Amino acid sequence: MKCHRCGSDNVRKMVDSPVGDAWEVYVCEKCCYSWRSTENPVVMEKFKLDDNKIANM
Amino acid sequence: SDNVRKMVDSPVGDAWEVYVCEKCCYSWRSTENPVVMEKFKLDDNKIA
Amino acid sequence: KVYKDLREFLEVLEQEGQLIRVKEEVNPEPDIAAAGRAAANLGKNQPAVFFEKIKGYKYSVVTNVHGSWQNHALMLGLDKNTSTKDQFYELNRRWDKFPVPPNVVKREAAPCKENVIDKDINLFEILPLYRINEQDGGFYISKASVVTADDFNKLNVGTYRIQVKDRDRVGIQALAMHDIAVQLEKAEAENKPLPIAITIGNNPLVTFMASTPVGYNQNEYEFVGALQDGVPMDIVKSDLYDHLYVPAGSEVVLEGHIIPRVRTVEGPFGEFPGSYSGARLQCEVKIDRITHRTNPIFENLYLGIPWTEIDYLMALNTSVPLYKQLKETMPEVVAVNAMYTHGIGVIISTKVRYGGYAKGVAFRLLSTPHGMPYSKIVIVVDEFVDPFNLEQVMWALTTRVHPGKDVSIIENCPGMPLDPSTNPPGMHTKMIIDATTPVPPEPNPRETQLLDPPDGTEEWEEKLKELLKNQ
Amino acid sequence: KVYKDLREFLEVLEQEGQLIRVKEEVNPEPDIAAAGRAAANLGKNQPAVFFEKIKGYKYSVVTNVHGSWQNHALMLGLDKNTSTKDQFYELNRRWDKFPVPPNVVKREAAPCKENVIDKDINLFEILPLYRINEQDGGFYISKASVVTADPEYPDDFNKLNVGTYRIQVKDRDRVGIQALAVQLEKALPIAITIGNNPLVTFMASTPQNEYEFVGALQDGVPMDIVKSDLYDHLYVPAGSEVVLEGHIIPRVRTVEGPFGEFPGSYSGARLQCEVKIDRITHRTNPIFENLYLGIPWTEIDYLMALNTSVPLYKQLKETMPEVVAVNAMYTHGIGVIISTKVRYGGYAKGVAFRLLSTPHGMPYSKIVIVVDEFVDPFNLEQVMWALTTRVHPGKDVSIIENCPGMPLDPSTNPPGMHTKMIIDATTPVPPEPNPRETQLLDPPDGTEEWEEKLKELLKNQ
Amino acid sequence: KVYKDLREFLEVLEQEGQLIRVKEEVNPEPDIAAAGRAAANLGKNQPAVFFEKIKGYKYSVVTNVHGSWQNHALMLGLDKNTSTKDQFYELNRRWDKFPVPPNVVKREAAPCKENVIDKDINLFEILPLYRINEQDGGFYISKASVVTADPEYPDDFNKLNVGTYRIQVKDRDRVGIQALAMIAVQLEKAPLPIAITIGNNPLVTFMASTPVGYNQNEYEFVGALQDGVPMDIVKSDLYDHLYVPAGSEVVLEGHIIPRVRTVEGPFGEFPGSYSGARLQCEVKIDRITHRTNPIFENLYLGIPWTEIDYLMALNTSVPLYKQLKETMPEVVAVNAMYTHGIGVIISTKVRYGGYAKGVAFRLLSTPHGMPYSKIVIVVDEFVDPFNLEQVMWALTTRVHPGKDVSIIENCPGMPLDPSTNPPGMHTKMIIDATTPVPPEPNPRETQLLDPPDGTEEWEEKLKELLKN
Ligand code: NA
Ligand code: NA
Ligand code: NA
Ligand SMILES: [Zn+2]
Ligand SMILES: [Zn+2]
Repeated sequence: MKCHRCGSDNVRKMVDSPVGDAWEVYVCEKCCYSWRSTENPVVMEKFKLDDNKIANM
Repeated sequence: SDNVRKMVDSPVGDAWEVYVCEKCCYSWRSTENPVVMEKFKLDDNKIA
Repeated sequence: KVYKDLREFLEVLEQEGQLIRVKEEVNPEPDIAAAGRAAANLGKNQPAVFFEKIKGYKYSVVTNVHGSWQNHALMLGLDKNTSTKDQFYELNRRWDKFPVPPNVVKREAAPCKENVIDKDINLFEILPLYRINEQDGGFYISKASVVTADDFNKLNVGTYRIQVKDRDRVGIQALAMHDIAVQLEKAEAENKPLPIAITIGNNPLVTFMASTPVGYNQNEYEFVGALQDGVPMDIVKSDLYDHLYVPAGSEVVLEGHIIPRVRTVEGPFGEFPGSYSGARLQCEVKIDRITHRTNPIFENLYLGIPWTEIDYLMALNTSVPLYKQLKETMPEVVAVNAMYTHGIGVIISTKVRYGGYAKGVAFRLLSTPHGMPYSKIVIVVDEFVDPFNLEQVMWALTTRVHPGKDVSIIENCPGMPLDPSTNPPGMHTKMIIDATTPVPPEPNPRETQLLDPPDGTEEWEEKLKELLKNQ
Repeated sequence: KVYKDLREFLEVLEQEGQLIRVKEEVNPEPDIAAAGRAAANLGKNQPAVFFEKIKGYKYSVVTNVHGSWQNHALMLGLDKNTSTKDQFYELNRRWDKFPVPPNVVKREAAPCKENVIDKDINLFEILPLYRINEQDGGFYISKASVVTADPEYPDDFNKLNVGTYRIQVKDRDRVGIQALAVQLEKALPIAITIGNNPLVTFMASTPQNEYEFVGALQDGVPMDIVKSDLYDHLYVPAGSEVVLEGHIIPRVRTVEGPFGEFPGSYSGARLQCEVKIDRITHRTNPIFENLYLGIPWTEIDYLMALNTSVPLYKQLKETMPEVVAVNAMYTHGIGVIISTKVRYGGYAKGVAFRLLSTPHGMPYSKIVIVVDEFVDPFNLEQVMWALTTRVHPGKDVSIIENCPGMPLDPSTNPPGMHTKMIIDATTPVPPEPNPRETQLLDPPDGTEEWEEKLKELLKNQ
Repeated sequence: KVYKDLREFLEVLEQEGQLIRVKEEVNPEPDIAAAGRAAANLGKNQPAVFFEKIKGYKYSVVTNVHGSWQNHALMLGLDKNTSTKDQFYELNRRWDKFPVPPNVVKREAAPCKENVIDKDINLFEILPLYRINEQDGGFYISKASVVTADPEYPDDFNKLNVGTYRIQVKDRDRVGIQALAMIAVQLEKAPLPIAITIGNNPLVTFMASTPVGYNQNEYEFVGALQDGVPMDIVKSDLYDHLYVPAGSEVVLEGHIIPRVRTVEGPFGEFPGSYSGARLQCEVKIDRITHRTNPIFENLYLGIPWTEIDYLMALNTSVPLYKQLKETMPEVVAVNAMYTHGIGVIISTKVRYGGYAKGVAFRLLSTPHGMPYSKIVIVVDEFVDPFNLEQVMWALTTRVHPGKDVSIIENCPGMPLDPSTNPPGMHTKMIIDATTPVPPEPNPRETQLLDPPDGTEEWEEKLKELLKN
């Protein structure tokens, strides 16, 4: 599993769904992007991040 | 560039030959003394 | 009407047909966001939407609480069909009416202390967090009142977007908090934390006060007492920090602190002009304790292309103080409508003392602390025109505006980057539009006599409203 | 979704909470006029006001029948909360459904033809006449549909002309009418119907003007008409509350007015024509449907809004398919808001130019705002958003002098000439450079389905 | 008048003293282009120039076929000295006529199928290709009619599309083309077949050059220009859905190469400047059909005026006039002959005060006038918009620059206009040079010197006495 915004492999599971086994929340340690297991995030080309772009911030 | 080719030879008679570059598609006749003005000449950077 | 918490206000909305209850379980994304957008799209009388069950979560969500003129009027304790102009007048009457200090209550009397979480802090175990817009950087808390400071009456309360970074960590733009702007240097220079409180699910007027433009210096609990026509509000000391006081009725209270010398990607997120913001490095807050009411309600806000809820939260909040500033120096001004994109568009209704005076009123607005960098389009109409009735303003534009002389364009004026059409960025080319009737010594190409309303019109307005209340 | 008279529409209004009944007795002045003004002043959901008892009169009055978008939606047979844009689209759809000739019915079947007065005509014994505005020259019939034959084909009820004109009462059986508003040289019969089906009044206030058009407006359902009692070439709606059959008195000009006009001012008093009422035909217990007009918006604005916008939209769409909608609802189209797709850089100004060269847009339209395809041109809050975020006044605002104008605009100088203003409130498109491009907060997936679901839940709660 | 092919028109031009034959052998590179430029430079009665012998080439070349008002008049079958205004009204008459569908003939009857080259396809064995301008990126085909089908209704030979496209010779059987200027809605989802016809009846080229905004690029339109007489077409030798003129000198069947972009350019364009060298599409030539002794009909273009300007003048003026006329019957004439319509002069009666600016607005919202027309001058109904000194009189006596000159920014522009800033965007300029009409006030009324009675009769009489 890789980050949908910066492509990093450093993805950590944030939390499990408090009730039941419905979903999980994943977060990238490199760029702070988070998303849910049940959603299919497609990041717009203009919103993707790169090391060259994070360095500029 | 160096990658040129002979596209055509003159029909009736042997009066000229048409040569062409394979990188920018520029062509010219053998009987021409062409001078590609500086604003027109191109390099690999501009093609990209 | 006075509200001690969010729950009584939701009750009032439900009794008035201004709240829809969603009983079937819904998914966090995109059901809640889509329902907020649809509620905003219903036209008029837009209701708040209450989600009773969200898959995977234990508690409830309410959205679009402020997203209508009906909900706004009910927030002010008036009949839900009170006109926008009349709501503006009520707000102006209450704006400076009373200096009233909030009453401090014991911890045992604050419903926001009913439950305490001290060690294994997990925001997802309390708030049903979801993604508000498709390209947001994460799950956001978009309608929180943040409290920052040794006095509980020199406290600053404001709204800031709160991006969830972890079960215990969150993001914030401390650059937009002056009280934190000064203390952040001294805190980060000693790696000493900076205390902070995040309140969720408040009495509507507290959220309103937290949204008031920071320049007007009305973001204190005392102003809430002013808005309630002199009735104070109850506050309780924070559990962990003795100088931070939070509303007693808040659904959820997040006591925490800014982590020193930490900066990370925050965003993108929606902003009131209707577009995504950029991702920028900002501050992070660790949550040390969570106090909440039994069965907490997550009051969250959707924002998209205007108009959505935030537009109502800012509309008269921007209009009233602009009107007070204009009125102080120019008594002819009747009303000021600055409800369009945080006052980028402004419609002033005024009496024209003499020829050309309308452009003078526009100049005064363009020299106020807020209108000078923000207001880009300023329309001036006659005193009998309702500047909150856009049909009437269109009538004034069509019958009184001569574009050869009544439309003035001025380059190289103070601007604001939030306007994407600026060129150069951050600079404004202002546009003044004089839509008032010519007054001497201005020549009038064709004088006309307006159809003044018949006698007894106001009495009949009240009568017809009473007759409609019986249906 | 089709009405045969005014009473069925009134009952629809009442069942939908859009009609107030004033049971108490009211005085003719200024209570009826002031109540019309107040009803208009309610801003949203404005209902029609029905007075059951007016002092000194025997019958009842109804006002502000069209004075709301809820009333407008119910007139078209739609849900009362249908948006203005959706009403625009529905009206545009029905606009071109030409083959719907009206049905002619017998005299015994016309509710119009129940009671007849052929001697000692007295208008005041049927219509509770009152003064609409203070400086009016007299009592006025401000919402009548006037039927006259066309001189090109006098005896052809398929070529008649129906319209609305202010009718001033000069005597118990004599009224005043605006002459110049062909056969008036050679010689004149005329019919004045009051209390009609709302779509009939809609057709009458549209600059086509036949009963066939009402049939089209009813989605192909034809309306019923009847021959006049004294004039075989004049036909009136069969469900009319009151019908005045009369004629124009030749070589007679009397002072008429002043009276209010839709730009919000009194007109002057001018020499106009007089009509003599030869016969009155009416339903039992008739209802005087009359209209208030003052500073906009009032009922007449709803009578003029969408039947001005739709023709302009069709004309623009013929050559410019990218046009999504036209909002020409402000003072008979002096202000227009066009929602369009921008094919390439600068296209918005081209759309504005096309509108400014149409038969109606050229002399009338003074302020033309152009917005993007996703912006609702009928939602002025969205238009304000477009102006505030998209308009750079240095490049997007064009002021053109020496252009066609219209005298009805008091601010024109020279009078009857315009200085046009075009405001391009669209987002830049290549090859126009963008000072900084932004990604719009596109609506979440499933928004429309959720609109439907929320409406359904609200209706059941 | 009707022409079955280019040779018929060349015969008419020759018998009218409008064609020059160059018997002496000439060189390809300098001579042909210089002769085109010289013929244009003659300024009046410019003839078509026919080169019989070219160094190293078997076949012949013809240029400046359309290059004068005399050649233009002869193309329409009028007297070769007919005025430009009279030619405008003649073309306006013919534009209305019913478009007769083209006549389909069999392969054995088409002169353009006399010879077929299918194996050793080499463009140089037939067309004497040369260099039109010194800085041109190669040898160019500048006056070809390209035939393409439209995939909306692709099996209808009455729905075919014929255009004029810059063709850069790249190889023996490969050329270049600007696909984005044609081949767009059908290319993304893709080879695409193409036919390239050289040496056609002048009305065929005229139709293929009509601005695309009018949708007049069909064979049936030629039937209107020939006064109800259809033209003859044949099926393509390789593609059963493509049809080419029956009497074309040379026909090039081929297709657009998928996923291939090559540097095309530069090429001198009608504004008198070189175009840029951009990445464009390539076309493989698969089969050549041609007439015996084919004549390469090629066009020179430089600083206006040259043949391209005559090919475009009334071709642009008449459709603009008709579009205006549909809703504005007061319009008398439109002269849009200047740089493909960047400058336009409209003559009209003013219905009421301000009407002139309304006519300008209508022009600025037509499909062609909206992106192209930058300077729009409106003149009264008696001013001849083709007489530029009369237009100058109207400007000097009628234009008050304080109110009659309107500058509108952020308007649709034309990329080949070199002064555009930002490039591709226009700041339109409307100039009202009409006399004020009520309700507009007139600062001083004047009584114009109306022409004396009998002026037209005396025009005819003076012409007759001149002929002796
Ligand atoms: Na003024
Ligand atoms: Na623009
Ligand atoms: Na003029
Ligand atoms: Zn990442
Ligand atoms: Zn090369």
